Order: sequence, then C-alpha cells, then structure tokens
Amino acid sequence: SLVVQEQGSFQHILRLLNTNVDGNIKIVYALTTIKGVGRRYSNLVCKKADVDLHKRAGELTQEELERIVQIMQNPTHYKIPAWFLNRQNDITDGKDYHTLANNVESKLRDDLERLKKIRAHRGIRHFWGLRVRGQHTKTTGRRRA
Amino acid sequence: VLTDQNPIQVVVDAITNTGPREDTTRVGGGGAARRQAVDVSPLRRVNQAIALLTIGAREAAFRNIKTIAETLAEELINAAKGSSTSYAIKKKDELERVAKSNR
Amino acid sequence: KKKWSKKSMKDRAQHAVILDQEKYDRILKEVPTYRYVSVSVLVDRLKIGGSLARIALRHLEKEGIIKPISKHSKQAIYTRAT
Amino acid sequence: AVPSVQTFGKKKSATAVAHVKAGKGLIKVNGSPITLVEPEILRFKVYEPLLLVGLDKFSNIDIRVRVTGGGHVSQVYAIRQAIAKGLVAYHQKYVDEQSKNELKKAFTSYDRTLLIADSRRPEPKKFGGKGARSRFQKSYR
Amino acid sequence: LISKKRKLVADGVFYAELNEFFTRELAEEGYSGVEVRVTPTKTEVIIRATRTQDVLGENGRRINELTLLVQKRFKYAPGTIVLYAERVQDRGLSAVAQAESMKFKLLNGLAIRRAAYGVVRYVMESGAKGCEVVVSGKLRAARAKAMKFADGFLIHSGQPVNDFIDT
Amino acid sequence: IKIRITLTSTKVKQLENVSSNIVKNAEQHNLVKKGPVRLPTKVLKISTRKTPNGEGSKTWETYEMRIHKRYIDLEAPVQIVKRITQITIEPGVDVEVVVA
Amino acid sequence: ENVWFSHPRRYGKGSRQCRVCSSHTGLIRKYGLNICRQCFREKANDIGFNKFR
Amino acid sequence: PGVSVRDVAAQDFINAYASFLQRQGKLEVPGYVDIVKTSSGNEMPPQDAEGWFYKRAASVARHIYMRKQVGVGKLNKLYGGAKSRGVRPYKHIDASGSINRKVLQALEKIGIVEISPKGGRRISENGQRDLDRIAAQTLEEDE
Amino acid sequence: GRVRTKTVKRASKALIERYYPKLTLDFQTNKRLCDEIATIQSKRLRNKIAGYTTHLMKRIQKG
RNA sequence: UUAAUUGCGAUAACGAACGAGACCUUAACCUACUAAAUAGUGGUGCUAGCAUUUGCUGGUUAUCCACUUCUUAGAGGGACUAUCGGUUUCAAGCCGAUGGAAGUUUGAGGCAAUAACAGGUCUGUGAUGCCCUUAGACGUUCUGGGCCGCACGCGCGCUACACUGACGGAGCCAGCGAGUCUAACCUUGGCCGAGAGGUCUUGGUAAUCUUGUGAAACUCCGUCGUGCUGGGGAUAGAGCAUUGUAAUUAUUGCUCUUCAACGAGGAAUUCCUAGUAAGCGCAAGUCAUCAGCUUGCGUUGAUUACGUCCCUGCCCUUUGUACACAC
Ligand SMILES: [Mg+2]
Ligand SMILES: [Mg+2]
Ligand SMILES: [Mg+2]
Ligand SMILES: [Mg+2]
Ligand SMILES: [Mg+2]
Ligand SMILES: [Mg+2]
Ligand SMILES: [Mg+2]
Ligand SMILES: [Mg+2]
Ligand SMILES: [Mg+2]
Ligand SMILES: [Mg+2]
Ligand SMILES: [Mg+2]
Ligand SMILES: [Mg+2]
Ligand SMILES: [Mg+2]
Ligand SMILES: [Mg+2]
Ligand SMILES: [Mg+2]
Ligand SMILES: [Mg+2]
Ligand SMILES: [Mg+2]
Ligand SMILES: [Mg+2]
Ligand SMILES: [Mg+2]
Ligand SMILES: [Mg+2]
Ligand SMILES: [Zn+2]
Repeated sequence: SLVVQEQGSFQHILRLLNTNVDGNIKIVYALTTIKGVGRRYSNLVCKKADVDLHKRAGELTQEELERIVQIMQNPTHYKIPAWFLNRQNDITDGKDYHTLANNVESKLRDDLERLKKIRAHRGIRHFWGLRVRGQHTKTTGRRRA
Repeated sequence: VLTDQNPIQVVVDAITNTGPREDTTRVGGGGAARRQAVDVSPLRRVNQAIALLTIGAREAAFRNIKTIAETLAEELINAAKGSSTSYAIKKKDELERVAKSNR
Repeated sequence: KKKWSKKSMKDRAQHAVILDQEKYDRILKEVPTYRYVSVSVLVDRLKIGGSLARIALRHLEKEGIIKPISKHSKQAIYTRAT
Repeated sequence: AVPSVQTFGKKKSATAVAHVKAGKGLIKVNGSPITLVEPEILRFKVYEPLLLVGLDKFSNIDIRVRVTGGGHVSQVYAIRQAIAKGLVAYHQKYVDEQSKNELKKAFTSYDRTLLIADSRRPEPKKFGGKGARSRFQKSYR
Repeated sequence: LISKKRKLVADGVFYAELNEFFTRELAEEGYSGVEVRVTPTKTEVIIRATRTQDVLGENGRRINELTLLVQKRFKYAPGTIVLYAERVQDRGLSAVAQAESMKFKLLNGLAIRRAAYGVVRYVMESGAKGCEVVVSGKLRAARAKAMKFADGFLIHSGQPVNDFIDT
Repeated sequence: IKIRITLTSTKVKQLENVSSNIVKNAEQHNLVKKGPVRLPTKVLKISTRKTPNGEGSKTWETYEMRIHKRYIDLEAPVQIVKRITQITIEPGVDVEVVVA
Repeated sequence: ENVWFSHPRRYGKGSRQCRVCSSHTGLIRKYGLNICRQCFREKANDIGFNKFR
Repeated sequence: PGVSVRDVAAQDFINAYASFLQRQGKLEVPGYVDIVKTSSGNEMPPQDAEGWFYKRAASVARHIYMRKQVGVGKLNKLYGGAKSRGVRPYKHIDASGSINRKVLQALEKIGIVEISPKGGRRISENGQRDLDRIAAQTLEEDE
Repeated sequence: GRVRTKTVKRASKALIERYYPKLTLDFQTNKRLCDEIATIQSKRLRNKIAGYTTHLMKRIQKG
C-alpha cells in the first residue's frame, strides 16, 4: 500500500564486478547475474549489508552497493559461516576463498590443467570432453557439444 | 461486477449461444473419406459448449498475466452477448459452416 | 537437432517497475470508470508491473476509491466506489 | 441419565463419530466449532444440513464430532453425514417419527448421500499397470 | 524369542524340509506324507506310510536312526523329538504313493501303458471318483511326447480342486 | 494369578474350538476372565514372478498366509492352570501361557 | 593356505544362498526363510502359503 | 462464556501471537537466524527473515496446546516437505532439527512449554493461560 | 446377464414337481423351506433356486 | 436369448463328462449375537486454563464404574435382479421405475478345459540323457579389472517446458505393511550440528513401540511477474558426512557455486468407461549402502460412449480353394 514516486536518480543498469548488472529487478535476483553469486549468497549479502531487499537494484546508493561488493569479496570478515563458500579449503593456499566473476573460470581452468598435467582420470576425461561424474555415456549426451 | 445480471444466467445463455446446432461426421465413401452434415443432440450441444468455453479460457490464460477466472469471465460474457471474438463462438460458426457446406 | 516446431518470437513487453508523478496521477484519475479492477487489468491498461499493481490496489482500497468484492490471494476483485 | 445418541458418518476411508446429546446448542468438531473445518468452501458444504432443516432444531441439542482417516474433503463429507444421522437418530429415539420422517425427507430430497454412505470403493491395482485399469505401454518394434 | 510370523514360516519350512527328506529316503516304503504336532514336553512326527515294518526295521532301528538324524540336524534335545509310524488307509487315494510305485515299476522296466493302466485301475477300484496319470518325455524316440491315461471324471477349476483333487 | 493364554495359529476353526473348550471349562470352574480377544488377522504376502526364467508376459503371483491370533486372560489358581496347560493340545495350533 | 577363501562374505549376495538349492540369485529374504523364488514357488503350499486372490 | 485456542482460527491466532512475541522481545533468538533455510528440502531462506522465528514459536506452541507432548522429530516431520530432488521424483524430507530444538528451548526459557514425562515437551499452565488470553484478544479484535 | 443355469432350473422344477402345495409365491418363505428341504452348499445358489421357484409359481398361477 | 454350446426350444438322436457358471478370497451393509486397558467411547474421582451461573477445552494408570456406536475379529443374516409397469413365440429373457448398503453374472480377482508351439529356461534346481573338460582343468578360490566402456539407432520411463504457476510462511489429513538372540533390526525422547548426520538413553519379537507413520498433492496468506524469468535443473568445480575391508570411472546424502537444452513436440503410436483415467505421495521387494524400477496401498478426482464392425483382430454358420511346414 506504500507508494512512493521515484525521482530521476534511478538507473536502468548498474556496473558491479566487471558485470553489467541489470536494473529493473529486485536486488538479490539482480546480483545473481554475477557469476559466482547465487541466490543464497546474494540474499545473505543483502542481509548483512542492511539494504531493503524489497528495493529494486537500479535505485540504490553507491555506498550501499560498494558495501555489498566489499562483503562479497571479503565474505568471512562479516560473520559468514565459511561453509557457504564455493571454494573452501583450496588445494594450495589452504584457506577458504570465494571465487567471483572471472576468477571462477580461471580457477576452474586451474584445477582442470592441474588434473591434466598429473594425468588424472578426470583430467583426461575433461581433455577428451567426456562425462566425468561416472554417468552412462552410451545413450545420453550424444549432442553434448 | 460486470454485466450486473445473474452470472449463472450469463453462463446458461452463453452455452445456449455457443451450442453447435449441426455438425459433420466422417463417412467412408470408398478410399476418399467424406464429410456428412448431421444434427447435434442437445446433450452434446451442452457438452461441446462447456468444452469449447473452458478450452478457450485455458488457452487464453496460458502464458499471460490474465488469470483463468477473469479469462473465463470475459469469454463467457462475449459468448453470451454473441461477438465472434469468443473462441467458442468462432469454433461454433466454423463447425456450422462446414456442416452447411457438406450438407 | 531437428525441432518439428516454429517457436516464433513475441513482443517482449516492458511493463513499468517504478512509478513517477504522471503515472501516479494517471492511475488516480482513471482507476475510476473501471467497472472491474484487478492486477491484470492494471497491468494491461497501464503497462505497470504486477508488484506495482498489487501495491496500488492496496493503496486505493486503503484510502477508499475501489471497493473490494473478494480479497483472495492470487485473485483480487475490486470495483469502483460510487 | 441424559438423552444422548451416538452415530457415525463414513467416506472412502474417513470416519466421523458424532455424539448428539441435549444441551445449549454447540456444534463442535475435534474440540473446535463447526465454522473452522478448513476447506472454507466445504465449510458451506457441511453447513448445508442444519441450514436446510433450520437452526431451531439445533437449539436444545449439542453435537461433538471426532473425525479420523481419509483426507480433508472426505472428512467433511463424513462430518455432514454424521451430524445428519445423529439428528435423525435423536428425533427417532426421543421425538416422534413425524419429525423424523419429514427431516429424512428433506435430507434425501436435497442429497441422497447425506444419510446413505456412498458405496464407491477403491478398486485394487492389478499387475502390469500403475492403476486398476491402465496398463503400462505396448511397444511392438 | 522369535516373532510369530517368523515362527510360523519356520515351522512351515521345517515341515517342508523333513517331508522332502522323508520322500527322498523312504520312497520304497510307500511314504505318503508326514504330520507334526508340537506339544508341551515333546514334538511328535507322525509318518504315514504303507510298509510300516520296513520303515521301522528290526526293533525300531530305522525309527531310532531317523530320530537321531532329525535331532542332530534341527538341534533338538534328545527325547524332545519323537517319531511314530502309521499304516495309512486308502492307499489308492494317495497321489504320491501311486506315483512312487509307478516310478519303481518303470525303473524295474515295466511298460508305461501297463503300469499306468494298472495304477489307474487300482485307484478306481479303491473308491475314487476319477483318476488321471500323465507320462511325459522321450518314449521310444528322441522326439518327446506326453501320453495320458484316465478313467472316471476329474475337475480342473475352483476351490473343489484344493478340496478333493490330490496331485 | 493373572495368566494369559495366547493362540497364534492359522487354522481358524481349530483355534476356535480350542478357545471354546477353554472358556467352557473356565465357566465350569466359574473363573473370572476377559474373554477371547481376537487380534487383527495379519496377512503375510509374498509377490513373485511365476516364471523361472525372464520371458513371457510379466505375470505376478501373490502367495499369502493368514495368521490368526487370540488371547484370553484368566485369574485361576495354579492347579487348574496346570490342568489347563495339560489339556487343549491341538495339531497345527501354537499356544503359549504367560503369568503376571 | 589361510588366504584361500579369505574374502569377507558378511553382506551382499555372496553372504546369502538358497537353503534348498544354494543359489545366489532370486533370494526371498522376507521373514527369514532364505529360499530362491523358484523353490519357494514349488514349496509354498507345504510351507503354508496359499493363493486366495 | 470462556474460550480456548480451539475456538479461534489458526492463522490469525498465530499471526497475533507472533506479533506479541516480537513485541515482547524476550524469546532468545539463536543468532544463526537469517542464515538458514529451515529445511534441507527447501531451497531459499524464509522471506520474512526478520520474523519467522516468532511464527515458528507460535505454531509449535499451538501444536503442543493441541497435542499431549511432541518432540523435535515430530516437529521436523510436521514442518518438512517435498524436496525437489532435481530430475528425480520428489520425496518427503524432515525439517531442520536445530530450529525446532532451539525454539523449544526458548519456549522453555520463557515458560510456555515444559519438559514432560514419557519424553517430549508439554504445554505448561502458564503457557496455557497466556495462550488463552491471547486467543481472547485475537477474537475480540473484531468487536 | 441374469440367465439362470440348468442346475437352478432343474432343481427348481423338481422342487415344484414334488413340493407344489407346500411352497408359495414368496421368496422368503420359499428360501426358508428350500434350505430345510434340500442340501445346497451355497446361500447364493439357494437364493437363486428359490427365486426361480417363485417365478415358476407365478407362471403356474397364470396357466 | 445370454458375458457364456448360457438357456428357451427345435430335433437320428438319447444320456453323460470337462470347460463356463457354480466355487473360494477380498471390498462394500449390520446402532442384531459373542466379546475386548494390545481398540475405543461416556461418566466418576484428582488436576490445568478460561469463564464463572450450571459450562467449554484438556490431562490423568492401577482413579474406578458402565458400554461396544465407531475399531477388531468369529458365528450368522442380507440380494434372488425382490416388487411394480412395459416388451418378447408372449418362453428363455430384456428395458424403466420404486425400495434397498448393494440391481453393469453387486465390484475386483484366484482357480481355470481339449489340442498344441519342434515358444522360453540345461544361468533356479544334488532335475537331467548325450557330448566336452577333469589337475600348468572349463572345478574351486585369491588379487585387480570388466559387466557402466561411446560416432550413433531404437524401447520402458523420470523431470519439465510455468501464474490452474515457482518460492516462503503457516494450516494440516491416509491406507497397505515391516521390524533385533545369540543378533545386533524399526527407532521414540534429550543433547550437539546450517545441513547431512553424530552421541546418551528408551520402547518394541510387536492392534501394545517405532507410528496418529502429523506422507505429498493440497488449502489460506504473502513475495514474484510473462522476462528461458525467482521456470527448468542437466553439465561441472570445491568442501562436509554416512555405508563398507575397500567408493579413484564422483555408492549415496548434504552445503555453496556453475545454471545447458526445453518456448506443448512431425510422420506415427499407447492406455483407458468409474471412485476408473489422470495427478499425488507412502510402504514392501531386491538391500551393508544405492530407485528415476516393480508389487501393493491409500489421497484428490475429470471429460466422453452406454455404441459400431470402418481399421485391427476374435467366435459360430454357410460358401470357394490348385493351400496341409496350411496366404
Ligand atoms: Mg495466465
Ligand atoms: Mg493411479
Ligand atoms: Mg509446510
Ligand atoms: Mg510432478
Ligand atoms: Mg477424566
Ligand atoms: Mg414382470
Ligand atoms: Mg467375478
Ligand atoms: Mg529347467
Ligand atoms: Mg547390464
Ligand atoms: Mg516392461
Ligand atoms: Mg506452497
Ligand atoms: Mg493410521
Ligand atoms: Mg527453480
Ligand atoms: Mg493398437
Ligand atoms: Mg527400497
Ligand atoms: Mg549398484
Ligand atoms: Mg529391477
Ligand atoms: Mg471359386
Ligand atoms: Mg499339398
Ligand atoms: Mg502372397
Ligand atoms: Zn532354491
């Protein structure tokens, strides 16, 4: 029932983490556009940054969004339970990270080339392009590429 | 709220408006299957009216913001008036035209 | 990969998500003369979102411009108050 | 003692026992009044017997219903059959049979299944198919 | 300390096992079934055969060794399991006795028609309503075929088959 | 003395005549008793394929075994209890007595 | 040698076998009878299972 | 006349009691709230994130008022649902045990529910009296 | 269909041959004397025979 | 005429038999019998809350008393197309209505003839003839693989392609069943853990305990909003657990992230007439662990016929045949 006439400060797009985050949709589902940021992570970040999750993304302040990306790129510093993290207990650094927009692809390629250079079975499977999780490949995934 | 008479009066005169009076059947004839125009029983008139109305409401409410209730409402209203924009009315005149051609 | 279908494109509508003064006083002036008012009616006649339609419905029935007939979820039925 | 009967309504698997005694006119179901039976349209469907025979015949009698089994609408049908059978049984035992037979006439004129339980029962599932009749699928080539 | 379901299927498989055992060794004694009665202080096994002197042996030696065998196999206490023999009546009205007599006649080398007609004549003389014996397999040729020998009338469908027909 | 007799058989008329001669002996001795409470018959079902091999029509077969259970509660001294468990031995019917 | 037949048979189909025919496939482990389905079909009448419906 | 929880509808009663509990503010919310999904079969956290714990508390309070005694497993089965298991068919999955256990401990702390013989939690007389008073208030709203 | 077999028809007409003055035009009394006067394994078969005897008595009353 | 060589009848046939039917099981009815703290109900005590003016909603095992309506069974009864009206040589029967719990042989099954297939199975069988092998064995056992391997083609299915909707809160209802002894089964409750799960105990050899299996679909409030979108959840990466001797070609489960085709499906083609189709989940089977499978159960519950021989076939009679491994 609470209507408010918005002003000209709305922006139909906004730019976060080298990704063209769409405006005109609610902020948590808009932040899911960032690759590496899903619904749970985006919802918890919008909660920890103390933004109104009912607000649209295109009408949000610069300080609110930079607080959001700070909480994103430094997750555990703001009381994040460290099992939400998609890259936890990594193989070299040993500490829990959370990869983001292009670091997800780069780190995926890093573990793939690690497996390929140690000639592990999953690495050879990925190099051939076959299924690696032990699925049957006789009938499904015919036009997988 | 629209058409402030009895809404059940609207649905009964809708099914009388969209009841198909004559319809065609599929006879063999030899090789080429033919159409033959026969008349429709009143029970099948009611049944075909109900099926046409709800099918039109369903396919018009599919994949859009208009709910099935209000879609069925406007379909029933247009059928009760007689409008040629109702799905059931269009199907009715098509079936009666094919019957009249294959008399 | 054969399809056996057409899959023709559509209009890709651009319903409004935030309101301004012109849309606000537009709805304030033309939600009367609507005999039957609902979320989809507002969406089709004003090109606004469903969220704006719901909030505007609650607003107008709170002040009293539209009368509720049935306020069920997923289907709200409002008339004009005369 | 107190004038009191107990009857029962049934459905597919829902049963509803109804104790009808003399009281001040309270119609409870599972300790809750009849206005809260929670399909809220079948609320009207369970209102309809007492709405038919008028609330004057419920002023001096109170009904308490305990319902088990089935689903929601099955329980509602069991409730309405139970209260109809309880009212007509009270009017059979204590009141004369004229009231009993006109009440039963009104009930069965509106709906047969208000007093007579429906005899449709689940048909067992046969092998070679998911249901009682439907088979799986015939493939030839 | 066993559930009743498992107890009842246990005595079922126990009866079936000892019946298979008895029809394996007591074939040349006309073994025509067995019955069990569990009882406070003892369980008894009533064998119903024809040659009771042969299933007993000299002074019950074969009954003694059979009791010892079933006791050793089923881990019963010595004395808690007892066996009795019984000369069964109506030998013609017993499908297994006629079947094993047919088997022994054919193993001795009798003709199949003579043996089957003799046994069906014996059963019909024994007061049966109808008897019916089928011999299947390779008879005089590599190609197999089933021969049928019947007398009287027999039924095939219904609860009367469980009630009356012994097979 | 609070004894319970439980019959756990499959032959229903054998169990029934056992229970009837039990209760008429009990009322002949004018003993107090909760009568024969008949528990729900429990059906043991086993569904299999009829064929030993795999081919044919997928025809299934359900072999069942009904189990009937009754219990009678008695208050009666040890000597009439001992002749009660001495007697009522039926073939194919399993009985057991518990005290307290 | 001791190693011969060393492998555990505490579970799986190698732990069970038909009490009548020593078959591993098709076991009926219901109610602890442990008969293959074919031998059960033969012996069900004298076990005490019957067909009523 | 006298009323009870059975004399009022469940939804508005739970709404009123949850609002009263949020206004009272002596419930001892856990702290890991606003992080969880309430069910392994769910896929999103509750949408009323600042609330929903007073709602769950009111619901289990009414549930224990109705029943004799319940446990956290009974509550997990009650609040569990159909988990969309991706491409495989659905299945019932019990809810989060920690949420129900901590709200039960919190209701013990505030004094609505108590521990019970025969195991579980039973509605105490204090919880009974104030649930009845809240029912009185929530059906006398409309007068 | 409700066609009755020759066992029912033959037992019914035999009952009518040797018990015509005893039995009457009511199914209940015909049943209550049929179970007394013959041994039938089935209540269903007894009811079928009694119904056909009552039908044939109705036939006898008209020619 | 019947669902039916089911019957009425006709009659070089008469009298019979098997099959069908009859039969048995199950589902429906019984306020009629027997009963029952291992099923309930009412009252009485003791006790909680509100109203207090009697009351309403509850709890209570050694508080008893009473009963069996609901629940379980056992013994029976009940329907036979009963009555009536039509129609039929006016017979078998058929149609409609009334009554009735039930009027499609009441519904669903089980059993189910003769003759055969050169159907399948020697990988169920210490059922087997013959042939092969029988000791660096084709026996048996151990280690490790494989039965999953993927350019492709088909058959059962499961998820879906969205607002008759997804998600989040509440509301909140089944039935069929299974479960540990010399073993370690179904697990309640308490606590820890986001979760999966773990730990301390407890009940149950079971109408008693798991379990009212508080199932899901559903309902009500909201959020979303016609956007391959908060649909859809494949393909992947990382981590945490459980089973097991052992999980690497991930056993499964859980968390986060990744977020593809799919916009209702061409020629074709399957199943189905009422509590049936369809939707929805649950139990059991296999099972140390693993359901997208099967066997059953219940929950919600439509539309359209009440016919025809056009297609696909089936039964009987007549007819033609150059067919007999038989179009
Ligand atoms: Mg729509
Ligand atoms: Mg189904
Ligand atoms: Mg829920
Ligand atoms: Mg689905
Ligand atoms: Mg009391
Ligand atoms: Mg007549
Ligand atoms: Mg039948
Ligand atoms: Mg073989
Ligand atoms: Mg394979
Ligand atoms: Mg198949
Ligand atoms: Mg929902
Ligand atoms: Mg139950
Ligand atoms: Mg989704
Ligand atoms: Mg076909
Ligand atoms: Mg399983
Ligand atoms: Mg496996
Ligand atoms: Mg399988
Ligand atoms: Mg010719
Ligand atoms: Mg020739
Ligand atoms: Mg040709
Ligand atoms: Zn075997």
